[PDB]
Amino acid sequence: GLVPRGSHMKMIIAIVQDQDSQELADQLVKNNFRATKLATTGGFLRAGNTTFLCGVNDDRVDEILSVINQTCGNEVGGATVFVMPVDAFHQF
Amino acid sequence: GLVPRGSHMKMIIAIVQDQDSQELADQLVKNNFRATKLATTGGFLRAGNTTFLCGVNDDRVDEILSVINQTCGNEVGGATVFVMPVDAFHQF
Amino acid sequence: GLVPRGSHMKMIIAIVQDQDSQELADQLVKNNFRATKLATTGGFLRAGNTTFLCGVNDDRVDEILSVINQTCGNEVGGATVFVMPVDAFHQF
Ligand SMILES: Nc1ncnc2c1ncn2[C@@H]1O[C@@H]2COP(=O)(O)O[C@H]3[C@@H](O)[C@H](n4cnc5c(N)ncnc54)O[C@@H]3COP(=O)(O)O[C@H]2[C@H]1O
Ligand SMILES: Nc1ncnc2c1ncn2[C@@H]1O[C@@H]2COP(=O)(O)O[C@H]3[C@@H](O)[C@H](n4cnc5c(N)ncnc54)O[C@@H]3COP(=O)(O)O[C@H]2[C@H]1O
Ligand SMILES: Nc1ncnc2c1ncn2[C@@H]1O[C@@H]2COP(=O)(O)O[C@H]3[C@@H](O)[C@H](n4cnc5c(N)ncnc54)O[C@@H]3COP(=O)(O)O[C@H]2[C@H]1O
Ligand SMILES: [Ca+2]
Ligand SMILES: [Ca+2]
Ligand SMILES: [Ca+2]
Repeated sequence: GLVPRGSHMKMIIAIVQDQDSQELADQLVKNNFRATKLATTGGFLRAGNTTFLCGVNDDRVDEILSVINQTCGNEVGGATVFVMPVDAFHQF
Repeated sequence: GLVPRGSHMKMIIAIVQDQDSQELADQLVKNNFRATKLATTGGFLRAGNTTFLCGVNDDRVDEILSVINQTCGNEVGGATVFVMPVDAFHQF
Repeated sequence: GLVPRGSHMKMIIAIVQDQDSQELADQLVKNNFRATKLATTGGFLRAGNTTFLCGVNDDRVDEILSVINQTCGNEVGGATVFVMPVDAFHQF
């Protein structure tokens, strides 16, 4: 794919508050992470929030979790993050 | 992560009709499932539909499939569901 | 699930330019692929783009990558694609 032999990619799905999405996007950019943002809404409170999709090399997962924790995360705020396996990664 | 040693999380991606999204969200809440909703659109009919993202413990996958089937699912209606593996789950 | 014993599904997540989303949706339809579309936005340029979710049988992954490459993909344009494992696939 676009990944060198011997490494792996993960997919980060991070659900954060709308009021923090701006700060996270900027800090991901500063740190050379790529991201795609989704305007979403919560099942329980039924209010808008933001979901980021971040494809990242396995080697940098701790690093990106750290960024999410610093910029988002809690009485208020908070971030919910899933790390998911990726079979292949391509750019066309 | 946020998961006890010995268990695993799965990611449920459920594509349902807009007119059923309200009923599913309420029944997931009643049953202590967390969810994130995405306004989406179908590739074929090119009309709005709703996509839910639900992170759930492996032990409760049958339970949540049952909820989706009861609230959504078909001449009309219907639900399309993917169950996907999750490496880790965090809250910050 | 909805998958015959011995095969597997993959989840394709494809991020493409808005101006190409129409052409991809039509070519996926012609080729008997199902798809769900998400209006998204890029982390870096902060402009609208489109994310497709495509559940596909393992046997057809090369085929669908080929469609994405032909319709989207680059001085301009371009497509970013993740192939992800799927545990189960259901329709209700
Ligand atoms: N396992 C999971 N799978 C998929 N998406 C997830 C998820 N956990 C969280 N999300 C998303 O993160 C948002 C904030 O979750 P949080 O747990 O920090 O904060 C939650 C939580 O404190 C509480 N909450 C949610 N469901 C609850 C429940 N059944 N009982 C009591 N409190 C609940 O209300 C707040 C707002 O939740 P809301 O649904 O509106 O919005 C949630 C949801 O969109
Ligand atoms: N493998 C998959 N991967 C990713 N997303 C999936 C998917 N299967 C379904 N979805 C999503 O679920 C929606 C309803 O699918 P359903 O199969 O029940 O009902 C479908 C199906 O009955 C039919 N349909 C879709 N594609 C077809 C095709 N190539 N040939 C004949 N009928 C098709 O039109 C209805 C509307 O489909 P639409 O695309 O507008 O919207 C679809 C799509 O957004
Ligand atoms: N690993 C990944 N994980 C999750 N989503 C991904 C991703 N790679 C790309 N995407 C999505 O695809 C869109 C186009 O990416 P592309 O790499 O072809 O083209 C990129 C790339 O040429 C450049 N770019 C992005 N980040 C950069 C950075 N940190 N430094 C230099 N150039 C960057 O700006 C263009 C626009 O990127 P933008 O973020 O606005 O929008 C991106 C993003 O939404
Ligand atoms: Ca802010
Ligand atoms: Ca209804
Ligand atoms: Ca076009």
